[PDB]
Amino acid sequence: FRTFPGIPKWRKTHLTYRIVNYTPDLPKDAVDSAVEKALKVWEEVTPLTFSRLYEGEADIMISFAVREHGDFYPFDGPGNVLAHAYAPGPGINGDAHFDDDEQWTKDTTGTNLFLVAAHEIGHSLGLFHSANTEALMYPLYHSLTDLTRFRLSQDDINGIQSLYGPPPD
Amino acid sequence: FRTFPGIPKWRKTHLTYRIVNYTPDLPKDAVDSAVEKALKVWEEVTPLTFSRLYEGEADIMISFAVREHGDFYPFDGPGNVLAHAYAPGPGINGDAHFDDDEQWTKDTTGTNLFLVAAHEIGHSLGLFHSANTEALMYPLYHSLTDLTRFRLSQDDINGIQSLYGPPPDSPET
Ligand SMILES: COc1ccc(S(=O)(=O)N2CC(C)(C)CN(S(=O)(=O)c3ccc(OC)cc3)C2C(=O)NO)cc1
Ligand SMILES: [Ca+2]
Ligand SMILES: [Ca+2]
Ligand SMILES: [Ca+2]
Ligand SMILES: [Ca+2]
Ligand SMILES: [Ca+2]
Ligand SMILES: [Ca+2]
Ligand SMILES: [Zn+2]
Ligand SMILES: [Zn+2]
Ligand SMILES: [Zn+2]
Ligand SMILES: [Zn+2]
Repeated sequence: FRTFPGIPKWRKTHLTYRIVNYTPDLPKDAVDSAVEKALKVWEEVTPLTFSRLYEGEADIMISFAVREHGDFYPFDGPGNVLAHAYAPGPGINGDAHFDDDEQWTKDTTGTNLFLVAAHEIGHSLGLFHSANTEALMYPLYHSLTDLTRFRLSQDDINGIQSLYGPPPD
Repeated sequence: FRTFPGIPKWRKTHLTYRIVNYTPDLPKDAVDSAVEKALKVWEEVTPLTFSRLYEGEADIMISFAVREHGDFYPFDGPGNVLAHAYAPGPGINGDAHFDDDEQWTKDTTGTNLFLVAAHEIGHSLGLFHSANTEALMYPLYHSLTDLTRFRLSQDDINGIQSLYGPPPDSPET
């Protein structure tokens, strides 16, 4: 697994999240679930907890964009870059953006929102890419068995635990 | 009645529109419905017709935004600027952006999406801010606790018809 240089990690245990907008591809509720499960998978292996904001600046701001949005790294159209997120920090950091030029799906018939969201939140928490092919942080993300047989690899667990530790309670 | 500097218009009579993303404030078909009705307002008084695209580039790309969102003018936040649209033309021209930091609503409890959208798609069709106080194109979001009976003012109609003219099937007073 890999951790960014000078291991930037959140100082606090509890983090807030906000879903800024919604994609036309899926029902709003499907988006919420994909995100809730994406956060759930990291939450159950570390002492981190999450709560949701509907206004104000949350630590992890989540949105869907196309091409040039509010940053210096515009999206590239359908395929290739599917989404990108920022390492721990104030402001733009921690935030995760998803490319709407992709077809976000509930299953594996387009770009599965769950698989990719879990990976991106990885970035938001301090994790960089892993060289292990079976790890969630391997830049293949949606190219996995999906949650029928999906399971965080011990590599992902080791990587996030090197930053925040295992669950105490 | 006031128009844009240069006076741009659309050469095509039929325009396409697309809802790029959705607001967490309202359910999906509610947003859609406020947009159809905002387009109907201008159709009734001109020979302009509209169609909805679900992919690709439509003339009027409609989206909800917050602060820096990829164009020349960032949204301020929970207040003041509620939305902004671009004059007719290619690219970002003719598009409408709605400040999501506002509480979009189907009624008068927050910021009525229909009311503002009708004002914006005025901009997307070539109208600028009016001087008349009773005109939709006047830049004042009204604190009217009445909205059930909506009508385009005569100077809105006078403005949009000087760019496109009256409907072919409508008799004139
Ligand atoms: C290019 O033509 C435009 C000129 C100014 C603006 S603006 O975004 O700067 N803003 C200027 C002003 C603060 C004077 C009023 N509001 S608004 O958001 O509060 C507004 C929005 C809808 C509305 O519908 C009744 C009335 C006011 C608008 C504006 O004009 N938007 O277009 C937008 C388009
Ligand atoms: Ca942030
Ligand atoms: Ca892409
Ligand atoms: Ca999409
Ligand atoms: Ca356009
Ligand atoms: Ca505002
Ligand atoms: Ca809102
Ligand atoms: Zn981005
Ligand atoms: Zn990645
Ligand atoms: Zn804008
Ligand atoms: Zn205006």
